[PDB]
Amino acid sequence: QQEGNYLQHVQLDQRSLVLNTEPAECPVCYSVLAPGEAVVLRECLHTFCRECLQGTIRNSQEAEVSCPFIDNTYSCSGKLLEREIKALLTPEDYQRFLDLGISIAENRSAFSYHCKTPDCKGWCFFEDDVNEFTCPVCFHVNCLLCKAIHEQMNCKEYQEDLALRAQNDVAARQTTEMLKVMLQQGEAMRCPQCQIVVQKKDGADWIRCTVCHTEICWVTKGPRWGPGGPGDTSGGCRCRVNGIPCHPSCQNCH
Amino acid sequence: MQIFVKTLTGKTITLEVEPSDTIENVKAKIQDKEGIPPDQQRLIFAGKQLEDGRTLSDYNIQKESTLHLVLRLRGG
Amino acid sequence: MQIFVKTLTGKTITLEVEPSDTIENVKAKIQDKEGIPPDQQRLIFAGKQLEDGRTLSDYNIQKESTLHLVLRLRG
Amino acid sequence: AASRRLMKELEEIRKCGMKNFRNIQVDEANLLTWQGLIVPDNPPYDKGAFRIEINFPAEYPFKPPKITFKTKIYHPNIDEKGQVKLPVISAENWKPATKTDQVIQSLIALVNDPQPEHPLRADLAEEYSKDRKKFCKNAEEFTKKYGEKRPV
Ligand SMILES: [Zn+2]
Ligand SMILES: [Zn+2]
Ligand SMILES: [Zn+2]
Ligand SMILES: [Zn+2]
Ligand SMILES: [Zn+2]
Ligand SMILES: [Zn+2]
Ligand SMILES: [Zn+2]
Repeated sequence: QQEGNYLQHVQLDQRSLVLNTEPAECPVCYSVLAPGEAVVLRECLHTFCRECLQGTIRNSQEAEVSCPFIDNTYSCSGKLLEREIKALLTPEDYQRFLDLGISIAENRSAFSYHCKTPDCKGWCFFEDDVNEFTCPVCFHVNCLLCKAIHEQMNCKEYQEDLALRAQNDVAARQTTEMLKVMLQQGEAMRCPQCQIVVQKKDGADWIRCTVCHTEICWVTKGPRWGPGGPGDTSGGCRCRVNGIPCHPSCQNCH
Repeated sequence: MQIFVKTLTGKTITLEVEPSDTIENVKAKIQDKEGIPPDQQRLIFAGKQLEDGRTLSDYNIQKESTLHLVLRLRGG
Repeated sequence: MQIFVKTLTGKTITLEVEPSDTIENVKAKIQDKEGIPPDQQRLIFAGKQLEDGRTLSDYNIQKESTLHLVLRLRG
Repeated sequence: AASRRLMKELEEIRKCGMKNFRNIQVDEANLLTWQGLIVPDNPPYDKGAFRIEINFPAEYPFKPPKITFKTKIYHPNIDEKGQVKLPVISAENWKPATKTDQVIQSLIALVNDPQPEHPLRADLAEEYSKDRKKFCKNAEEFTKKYGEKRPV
């Protein structure tokens, strides 16, 4: 008999969404659910509903949707499987979840060049002697030396054309001067990894870049950690090391 | 009308908008194409931070103009 | 087990693998089904660059998961 | 979605009670803003209450709400601007299953026993770590001087 009881779990591996056998309450929306109306995660055996799992994937900017369960004692560390995430989202919402993980990995890497074609999602990795990149999405020859697409003209001509095009672009010079002023005055900084311009609103003295998940020490104006991420004290500001704060004004940068 | 929005390092977006579109709507369109929530967005055009409530015509934002996106991250 | 490999072009391949299969083995299957040499391949799962030597079980890559293929151009 | 859960949360909060969170000023106009009164139990905060304002986001409960202290307190985890660094409601530790009463009791536990490992005032954290006596005395004086009054 037990050879068939243990056999019923290979059966659950067939379908993606393992539904609930007995009725259970969803601990996020408090809605009574019948067998077949609730979804049970596989890596933690927690039961939720239709929408609440869909909302957790939406309002999550991490490439790994964590299980949304916590009670009086412990906090669940289970993850949602892609088979469960795909079977919960629409093809449009699922493709956005896949593009989030690609964006995080692209900006985390210091050798990622994106296509300069507007709205294009094509990118690649480069070495140090590569000079061209034929984008596989729009078939446009991205030049890597001057870091822009210039077809039917050489680099010397594109540089000349860019100068003439920018010599009388007052709006471009204005927003450039604003950025330069914002960095000098310490109102904003470029994220030390993905180089995006970020500004700290309220809080203490540390921020996590929502583009590449790099932790930034606001006071020292640089990476909080080394190349190893959170915990790595081989680089960064090395705050609280031997009790010394990273800067006399720092109060909390993790 | 079409405008350009420079977000991530090297990525350029194109948004379909109208001069009557408010700054909140433009930030929402960026979210649909980038997932960045509007509360973490601040837009800069020609050296001025676009304030919520105003429209693109209020800042004389015409066609094929390029906006710049900076991220306002909340500390902890 | 079967997994998916999405290339930025939009094409999705299905590979029959096992949790003990190394990343080098998966890149070899990608070469056998696409002609892309493994040294010019980079696989990404859940925002992490898959390193050679490790296995799919090391990254918790289960069946019907979607990896992403990006090109590493040699100078 | 946020209005549906927050409605049901206040129903049970007023059904049982907390004995440590009184004056539950919840205007039904804007359900995304609550006002409450924390009443600590252990010293150096047992001689006064604290007015707090909790703001719930539009994406609640999929995004964390945040609490600001109206009554200023001499606490290493609470700056003089009213902010409190609570790990339960941080953008990275937040979990949609976290209930409002759990947040309230976690903040009350943080007040009852501060934790100088994630402080907002580094000097007060160092004083709490080293000289507990002088920190407790200063906190009692601050609670008597600028703190509220405990409702019975
Ligand atoms: Zn639910
Ligand atoms: Zn769980
Ligand atoms: Zn392209
Ligand atoms: Zn060139
Ligand atoms: Zn970054
Ligand atoms: Zn630091
Ligand atoms: Zn520091």
